[PDB]
Amino acid sequence: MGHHHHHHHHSGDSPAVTLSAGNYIIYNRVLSPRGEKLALTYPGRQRTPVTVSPLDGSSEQAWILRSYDSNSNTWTISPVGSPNSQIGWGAGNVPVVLPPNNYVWTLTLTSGGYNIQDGKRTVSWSLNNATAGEEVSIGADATFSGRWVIEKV
Ligand SMILES: CO[C@@H]1O[C@H](CO)[C@@H](O[C@@H]2O[C@H](CO)[C@@H](O)[C@H](O)[C@H]2NC(C)=O)[C@H](O[C@@H]2O[C@@H](C)[C@@H](O)[C@@H](O)[C@@H]2O)[C@H]1NC(C)=O
Repeated sequence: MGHHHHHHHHSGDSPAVTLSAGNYIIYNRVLSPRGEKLALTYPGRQRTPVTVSPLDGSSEQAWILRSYDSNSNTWTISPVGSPNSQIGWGAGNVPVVLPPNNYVWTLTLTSGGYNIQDGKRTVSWSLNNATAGEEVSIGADATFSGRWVIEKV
């Protein structure tokens, strides 16, 4: 393991970011048929499934990330417009928004993207039509409907 500056590089062969305590946006690695990003969006109330839609940077499309552990790479996630609650799991194979207790999620970086999984790695966050207005889902991973990208705001 190593690097150099006259016969090697990093800025064109490997990622250049990492997660930290702050405000972020989360969108699918496959965009949408609209020719634009497909990002997590607040469903308009509490105790409902998370939804996915186009992105403009609005208070219902932007989120926060906060650490919970380091031995398990687990964090908590909340919308910037309703941080009095956070993303949780309705036990019905879909994510929901609910007041805080101890609900957490696992994040992973790769050579050209991000991933989002449960605390036991048995499942991953995914979609079924990869289009706006769809409710987010949880199940086995998928090459073009179960991978993500994350950016700081
Ligand atoms: C007190 O510890 C926390 O307890 C809650 C339930 O009150 C756990 O959330 C539940 O986890 C079940 C699987 O372990 C799952 O079937 C159920 O849907 C889920 N309920 C809710 C409302 O999310 C917490 O479990 C962690 O967070 C969830 C979201 C998931 O990622 C799970 O894999 C994690 O272990 C649990 N929190 C902690 C920090 O242990």
